[PDB]
Parts: sequence; structure tokens; C-alpha cells
Amino acid sequence: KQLIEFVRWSPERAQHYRNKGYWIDQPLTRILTVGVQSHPHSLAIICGERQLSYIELDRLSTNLATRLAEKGLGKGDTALVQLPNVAEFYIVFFALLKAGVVVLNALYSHRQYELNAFIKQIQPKLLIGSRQHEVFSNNQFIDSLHDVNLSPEIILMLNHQATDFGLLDWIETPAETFVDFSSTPADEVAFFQLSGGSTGTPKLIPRTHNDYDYSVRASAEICGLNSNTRLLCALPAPHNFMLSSPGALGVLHAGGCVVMAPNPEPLNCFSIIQRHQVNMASLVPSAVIMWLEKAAQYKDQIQSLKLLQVGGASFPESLARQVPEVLNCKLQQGFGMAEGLVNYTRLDDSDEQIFTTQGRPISSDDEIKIVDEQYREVPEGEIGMLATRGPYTFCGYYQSPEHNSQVFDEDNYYYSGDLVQRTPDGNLRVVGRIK
Ligand SMILES: Nc1ccc(C(=O)O)c(O)c1
Ligand SMILES: [Ca+2]
Ligand SMILES: [Ca+2]
Ligand SMILES: [Ca+2]
Ligand SMILES: [Ca+2]
Ligand SMILES: [Ca+2]
Repeated sequence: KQLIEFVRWSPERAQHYRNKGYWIDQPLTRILTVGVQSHPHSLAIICGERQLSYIELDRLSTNLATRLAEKGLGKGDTALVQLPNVAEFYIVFFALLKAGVVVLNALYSHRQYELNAFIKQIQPKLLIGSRQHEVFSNNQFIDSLHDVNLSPEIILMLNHQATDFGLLDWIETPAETFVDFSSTPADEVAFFQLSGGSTGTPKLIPRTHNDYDYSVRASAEICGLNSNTRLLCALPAPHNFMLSSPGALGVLHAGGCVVMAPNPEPLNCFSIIQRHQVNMASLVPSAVIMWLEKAAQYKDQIQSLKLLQVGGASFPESLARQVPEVLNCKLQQGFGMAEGLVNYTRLDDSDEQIFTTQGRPISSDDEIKIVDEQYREVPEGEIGMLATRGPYTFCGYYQSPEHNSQVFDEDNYYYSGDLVQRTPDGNLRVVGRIK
């Protein structure tokens, strides 16, 4: 009965964000619904040899949602999902959003310790994973949960065994009996994001439909997505970068197509890019270097690339200038965080801006503060600590009142720990990290 707890925006701000059009109080399923009404047959996801249209995605995620509601799973409940970069990931995501289950998506590289900390935290009633994952190769992990009354009520397995509940079986056919189900309220938690750079296990970040949808819609505008965008998803699908800035959600919002790749392996990525004429991709600097090493020998397979998003680490100007030259495509530099703030160079910015800065905030109502150790605003140009608050920046970690009072100040600015400086053109440059 009780919806998931989280820290809220002040009503004064919540009104402002509604008045400005940022929060439109719609569930994240809006992306699916709106898509099925306009272009039900456009391809939504390409995965290997499979072609999922928008209405194909809608029907499949409904089948799963009706069977979860049939089992009594809905509002108030949580789910732990750990799937690889395949179409099933997005079916599950939209299926849980439809059913009102707050999902935490672990990284497919997370091992037993991390998954254990997540379960002890959200106490999920549903667990979706892969039998091909090391943790679910045997039954030791699933068994250890019973000893601590943390075992879930429903466990679905991809690449399942005869005994297991086949995830693909629950997706193909809907349930026999009818049960009503609905998303959580737009201004309530939709799912959990995972912090990056956390010393211990990643901390939980509650994302509501209102704020996440906004970052998706705004990211899509600044990154130029449209119904012809074919975006390669080579990074980990659950990551904020690959999902919402602009990510798969931004592409679907624009009526485009998501092309799945197991990882950013140059040769495989290059082949997928040529096969499906991928015209956009999003990478971290380490993967870009991998692509740069192989590009010259495979210029033809990657001709169709039109725009590359690079963010998430140091990207020196000497590397930036190689993207257009070697990868034959435009460069967009970004700097974001799962906690909220997302920065991007604009597609019309100068070459000096694109090649030596990480852009500027998505929202004109993103409030930025650059301070020193005496928590005072530094003179424009100098390096300082980044504090921010906006219409898509969280207001505190899940069930972490001690930590939250350390990273949030009285005015509720969030201190990312990132060191930055504001260039004359107004753009930000990320120059280091602090702790
Ligand atoms: N747009 C982006 C880029 C990078 C990150 C990141 O935290 O790695 C993000 O959360 C958003
Ligand atoms: Ca099909
Ligand atoms: Ca559109
Ligand atoms: Ca090109
Ligand atoms: Ca060239
Ligand atoms: Ca951080």
C-alpha cells in the first residue's frame, strides 16, 4: 500500500517546474504509448536478428505486466533486474513501469556482493536474471537468500532451465485471468538509479517519472534525435548515460531505433554499425580509444556514423580532435551524473567549445554553484567544487539521511564532488574530482 519513500522537491520548486513545462506528470510509459499511436510499425529495437516494432514492444511488455499483476505484484513492491544488452532488458523495464513495480537495474558485471547489498536494501519480491551469469550458473546465491528470509516470491530466468521460470515464457503469452494494474504516480518514484564513483557499493538514487522523463525529453532535443536516429547501445544498458542522456529512452522518445551490441568491441561494433547503418553512438573515452585504433582499417564499415557522444571520464582536447578526423563523424562532449545534472556541448557550438569543454546544463533552470573549501563562490574562471540543483536533480539518496546531510547544503544544492571551472563562453570544463 505504501509507495516507496524518497526525498521530495519543495512545492515552490515543484510548481515552477510544472509551470515551465518540465514536469508534465506522465508515466515513463508515455514513450511507448505515444510511439504506438504515431508509428506502431517503426522499428523500436534491433537485437541480433530480431526486429521489434513499437507495438511489438508494447504488446510484449504488457504480456509480462499482466502476469506480474496476476501474481499480486504491483505498487509498493520492488524488483531487482540483472539482464545483458538484449531486447528483453527493455521489455522488462517497460513491463515493470507499466505494472507499478519500482525496479533497480543492476549492471550485468555486478557480482554477488553488490546484488546482495541491493536485495538487503530494496527487499524485492521479483528477481529477473540470466542463467548464463556467473552468479546464477549454480543455485548457491538463490539458496543463500532463503536462509535470511530475503528469497523473492517470483524468480524469472533468462536462458532458463526446465525447472526455472522462463522469462521468455512469461513474455510470449499474457495471463489467463485479468487483474488491473497501473504505473506509480508521475511525481512518485519510478525506479532506482545507481550512483557512480561511490566508495562502497553504488548508492540508490530514486528517479520519479516527472524528472526522468524531463531529462530524457531535454536530452533528446539538445542531441538532435529524430525518427531516423539509429543509436548503437554498446555501453551497459542500465547506465544513465546509455538510458537517458539521451540514451535508448531518448531515442524511443524521438521515434528512432535502438541497436543492441554486447559491448564496445571495435570489430563487432563496426559490423553491427555497417549491417544496420547505425548513425549515432555513445561512448566513454576508454572505448573511443579502442575505436580509434581500429577505425582506419575499417573506415567503410563505420561511414554511416553521424554523431558520437563522449562523456564519463577525461577526454583531452588532443583526443577530441581525432573523433571527426578518424571516425568521420561529429563530436558531442558530455558530462553527467546519475544523481541528476547532465551537461552537453550544443550541436551549433564552436569547435573550440566542442573540443575543449564538456558543455553546459540541459535545463535553463539547472542551478550551478562553483565554490571553494570555505564554501564560497570562486571568481569566474577559477577551479572549484560543483554544487547543483534543478528539475531533474535528486534530493537525497534512498534511506541515507546521514550521507544526505553531508552532500546537500541548506539550500539543497547537491555537491557532486567534481572539480570544474566555467569558461568565458559559459561552458563548463570538468578538471578533477574531490572527496
Ligand atoms: N550524459 C552522461 C554522461 C556520463 C554520465 C556518467 O555518470 O558517466 C552520465 O550520468 C550522463
Ligand atoms: Ca518482429
Ligand atoms: Ca517525435
Ligand atoms: Ca560518417
Ligand atoms: Ca579523415
Ligand atoms: Ca559523482
